[PDB]
Amino acid sequence: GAMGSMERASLIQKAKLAEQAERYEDMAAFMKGAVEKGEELSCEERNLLSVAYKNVVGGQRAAWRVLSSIEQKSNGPEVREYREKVETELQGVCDTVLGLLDSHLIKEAGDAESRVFYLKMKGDYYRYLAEVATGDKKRIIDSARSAYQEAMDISKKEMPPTNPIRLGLALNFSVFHYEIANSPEEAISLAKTTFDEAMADLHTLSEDSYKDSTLIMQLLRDNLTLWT
Amino acid sequence: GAMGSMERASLIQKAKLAEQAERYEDMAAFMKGAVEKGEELSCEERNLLSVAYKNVVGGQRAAWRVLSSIEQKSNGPEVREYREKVETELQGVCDTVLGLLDSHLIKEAGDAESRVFYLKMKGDYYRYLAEVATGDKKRIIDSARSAYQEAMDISKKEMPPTNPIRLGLALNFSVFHYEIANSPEEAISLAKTTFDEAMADLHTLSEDSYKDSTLIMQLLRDNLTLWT
Amino acid sequence: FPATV
Amino acid sequence: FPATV
Ligand SMILES: N=C(N)c1cc(-c2ccccc2)c(CNC(=O)c2ccc3cc[nH]c3c2)s1
Ligand SMILES: N=C(N)c1cc(-c2ccccc2)c(CNC(=O)c2ccc3cc[nH]c3c2)s1
Ligand SMILES: N=C(N)c1cc(-c2ccccc2)c(CNC(=O)c2ccc3cc[nH]c3c2)s1
Ligand SMILES: N=C(N)c1cc(-c2ccccc2)c(CNC(=O)c2ccc3cc[nH]c3c2)s1
Ligand SMILES: [Cl-]
Ligand SMILES: [Cl-]
Ligand SMILES: [Mg+2]
Ligand SMILES: [Mg+2]
Ligand SMILES: [Mg+2]
Ligand SMILES: [Mg+2]
Ligand SMILES: [Mg+2]
Ligand SMILES: [Mg+2]
Repeated sequence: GAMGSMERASLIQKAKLAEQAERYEDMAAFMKGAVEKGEELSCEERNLLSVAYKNVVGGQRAAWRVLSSIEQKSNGPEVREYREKVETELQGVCDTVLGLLDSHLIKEAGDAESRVFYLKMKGDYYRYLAEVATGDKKRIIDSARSAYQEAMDISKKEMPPTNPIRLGLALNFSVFHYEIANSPEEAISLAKTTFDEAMADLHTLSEDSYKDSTLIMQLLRDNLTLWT
Repeated sequence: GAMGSMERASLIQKAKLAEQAERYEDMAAFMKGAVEKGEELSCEERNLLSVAYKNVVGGQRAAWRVLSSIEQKSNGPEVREYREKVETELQGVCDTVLGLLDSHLIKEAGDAESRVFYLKMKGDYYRYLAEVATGDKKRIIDSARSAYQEAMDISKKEMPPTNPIRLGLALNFSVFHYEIANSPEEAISLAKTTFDEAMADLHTLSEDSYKDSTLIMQLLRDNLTLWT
Repeated sequence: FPATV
Repeated sequence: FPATV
């Protein structure tokens, strides 16, 4: 760990600065270092970890999609080689995040809020691996589904339907169903049920909670509009 | 050179793919490898080199500005340390580009078109170093000015006033005067003279040349509007 | 592409 | 910031 010599608090502070500078690779390295200190992460710290790696892998996914499309049309070795290079780097980032979750964020997350957060992340990074997998692929897909479903089960027992982690989990699991599992009806049913159950609970929310929940509800609606 | 084993043509092709994927760090590494093959660069290849490093260093500059502003307001060691980290990486990229120009793009550029292109780049990367330098700074600034001015002298002898390399050189040298040399009147005078001389030569241009030249002329006008 | 968070 | 190319 190249971050092993830096104080945990300094790593968190620098992750926040990297975010403001849109330096997401740095942000992810700082947050990896913070995780490797071995202590549990607070809610803010989990959000910092998630934002950093989401942005890094999101850039890799966007690039992979551009290159894959070019490769498909072309069907020399260069396009394949370069797509493979990006793919391998993306898989490396996913393996790194899954490694952090397995060593040892998930096992040490006692609270439902933390366990759901990390199981959602596990589903997300298996989903990103599944996007680029080509057969191996089945095991990755089933692994994503199992992580998402365990998170769903916990979230339903322990969180209200407006909780933003529960909502984002359902949003992402719905996308998994649509784009990975080739189960669009499951995707649509989950987004709709999630939206309707949250709508019925908005009356319980303060102004701040209402803003969080309705933001994600709009994303659910956006996806349903795309899919129907 | 980690790119030493890849064919020159494959490096160029992959630089073009990286550009389409907005993978500018990769693009710059591919173009560095191409330069290190030791052959002169064509116009398209010079443009690929320039675009790649402009984007890489542009991102670093934007981040450095965010961090410097935070550092200034705060006036622990973390903000300074992280600004210093970004600064050192930016200086490393500038040193890499200046190294390519000195070994041996400039000395082997016989044509005016190529020599002007590389001298402009030399001015640009000394300008980026000057943005972060703090005293050393004087030598960097004078070095940028000398490179820009030599490029200007050649461009005036050998290129028409609508030539897009000549126009972009003047645009950037004008910015150098305004933001680095604290010589706003020189900056404004150069942008205006450059714009007016190009305007008077537009009548000689084909439709394609007219599009190139007027694009940069609009940037000259944009800067003049900012400065007056 | 669809929204995820 | 001003335009450069
Ligand atoms: N630095 C950051 N990026 C965050 C810090 C905290 C935080 C800070 C202090 C205490 C607890 C958590 C975050 C959680 N908050 C959010 O508002 C949020 C809002 C909107 C969206 C849309 C997609 N995802 C979202 C997350 S994000
Ligand atoms: N129980 C709750 N409803 C929350 C408790 C805390 C909290 C916990 C400890 C300290 C401070 C705050 C929350 C902070 N917000 C988030 O994490 C968050 C995450 C994602 C999104 C997307 C849209 N909005 C979002 C908000 S939400
Ligand atoms: N791959 C690329 N990025 C380029 C390939 C070539 C090229 C391709 C074939 C032969 C010669 C040169 C380039 C030069 N052309 C441009 O049009 C250009 C246009 C507009 C702007 C605005 C700021 N800079 C600009 C450059 S850019
Ligand atoms: N003599 C000329 N006027 C040109 C000859 C060639 C050329 C030379 C060899 C092969 C193919 C083309 C040109 C290709 N365009 C550029 O390099 C260029 C660069 C920057 C900008 C910014 C806006 N437009 C731009 C165009 S311009
Ligand atoms: Cl490659
Ligand atoms: Cl640092
Ligand atoms: Mg300590
Ligand atoms: Mg592969
Ligand atoms: Mg615990
Ligand atoms: Mg060869
Ligand atoms: Mg320094
Ligand atoms: Mg020569």
